[PDB]
Amino acid sequence: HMVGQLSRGAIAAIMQKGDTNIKPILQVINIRPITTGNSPPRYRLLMSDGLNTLSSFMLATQLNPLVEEEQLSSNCVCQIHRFIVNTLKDGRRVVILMELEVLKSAEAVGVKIGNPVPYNE
Ligand SMILES: CC(=O)N(Cc1ccc(-c2ccc(C(=O)O)o2)cc1)Cc1ccc(-c2cc(C(=O)O)nn2-c2ccc(Cl)c(Cl)c2)cc1
Repeated sequence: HMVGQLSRGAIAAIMQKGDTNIKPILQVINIRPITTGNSPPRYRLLMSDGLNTLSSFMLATQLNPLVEEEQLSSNCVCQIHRFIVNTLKDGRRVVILMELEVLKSAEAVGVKIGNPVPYNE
């Protein structure tokens, strides 16, 4: 029952209720660098809770080594221990991941879990 490994409903919680105390378990679907220029890279993540995906996650720069040393990569399952929500001038919310754990490596999971659908706002 693989979707049982993920915090189904956590993305709605974060976006609808603004719940910041949960420590949800999410799957990384994709990771991409953003254009930064003369400052450290920043990574944007498409994450799943098993029900929804959400594309507006960003990694705190302190966690960059996780991506660069390939421990945090597509398909891995993570627990988020600390995150902040920030809102852009245009109204979009960005979820900044400040502390997380990898609970299962990409290589140990191997696939996108379930069939999550994009969260709409
Ligand atoms: C002002 C603000 O709210 N920003 C977030 C933000 C807040 C806080 C910390 C923060 C706090 C602590 C730390 C840390 O420790 O690192 O970081 C980070 C980001 C700045 C910002 C915003 C947009 C981008 C960007 C660019 C590119 C690109 O090129 O393609 N795309 N985006 C982008 C566009 C839309 C979304 Cl929904 C997302 Cl997730 C990213 C980029 C930046």
